Order: sequence, then structure tokens, then C-alpha cells
Amino acid sequence: WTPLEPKLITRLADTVRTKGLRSPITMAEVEALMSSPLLPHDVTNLMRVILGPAPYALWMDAWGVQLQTVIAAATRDPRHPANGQGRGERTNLDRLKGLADGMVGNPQGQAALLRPGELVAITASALQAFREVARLAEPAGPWADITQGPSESFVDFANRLIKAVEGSDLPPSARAPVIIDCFRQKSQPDIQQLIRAAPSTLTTPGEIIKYVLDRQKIAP
Repeated sequence: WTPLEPKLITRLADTVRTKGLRSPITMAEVEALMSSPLLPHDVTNLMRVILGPAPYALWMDAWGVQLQTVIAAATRDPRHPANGQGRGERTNLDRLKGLADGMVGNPQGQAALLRPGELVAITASALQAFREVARLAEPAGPWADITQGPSESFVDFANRLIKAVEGSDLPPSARAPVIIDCFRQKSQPDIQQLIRAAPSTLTTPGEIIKYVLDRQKIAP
């Protein structure tokens, strides 16, 4: 786990802003730092600094497509650098994500696992996702967009929310009440009433659900 210096990125991003986020210099400056390969996690951290958390999420969406494009591209052209080595290994979105066994929980080891080149793909793909956001401008939320539905399980959804919050720009405290707050934010009245009727002795993304589930039980 190698923490990158945001101060440096901040200075670079500062120039981008001064030059205009919608300006070309952005790609130049961004390409300057990104000139080299990096991790996907840091990519978000970097972009987050360059672009607020609002547009950050938008970058994720574009990043997803950009990443997918690389996967399909590699699939179409058995000569992609993001590929293990040949058309045998073949690149994967998950792999580029770093969820591959041996890569999860290990950034350095993950990069060392991923041949030299795929990183660049992420860097470029990230740059592409950036321009996508620069073009757009929608104040969307990470968890704000996440809403609990009747079609989707409460726990299943809660996981998606928790996972979102976990990978969101929140302080060391908002990562608990925000998730639960989300539930009592919209969700349903039945569930809402459960949370609202919940005890004031617990307020974490675990006991709240555990309690709700404990209450839900199985009448029928």
C-alpha cells in the first residue's frame, strides 16, 4: 500500500483548473502526471482531486464504459497490452479492477501481477472518462443515486450502498449514519418505520440491518 502525495497532484490539478477543466491543457497536464502507469484506485483518488466528488462519480460511469471498451477492444484485437500476454490470457474488467485473486488487498502485488501495459490502459481509459465528465456537468450523488427498492433486497441493496460509501469520499464517521440515513431517507415505510422504531443504542450499517432482519422474521 503506497499512498501517493495529493499535494503534488493538487498543484498539477490546480493548473488544470486555472487553465480550465474544459480546456485542452487539462489533457496535457493530466497526461503529464499520468504520463506514467498507475493503479486504478489511485486513478480515482487523482481524478477526485482534479474533479470534485460530484463529477467524480460521473467519471466512474465513463470509466466503466472506457474500461469495457478496452476489454472489448482487446477481445476484438488480440494484441492489446492490457492483455496478459497473448489472446490466451485476455484482459478482463475485473482484472483491470484489481479484484483478481492475489490482487485484492494488494496494490503493489497487484500491479506486479498485471503485466506492464494494462496500467497505462487504465490511465488512458481514465483520461477518456475525464473528458466525458468535462463535457457533462450533472450534480449526481454516489449514494444519492442509490435508492432502496422493493424489487431489490434490503440487505442486498444495503451492501451496494455500504460498498458505495466504503468507496466514497466520506469522513471517518459519515460511513455508517449515511448508509442508515439513506434507508430512512427514502426506502419504504415498512422498513423506514423499522429503522425509525430502531433502538438508539445502535446506528451502524450492520446492527440496523441485523435488527430489521431480526424484526422482519418470517410471519407467513
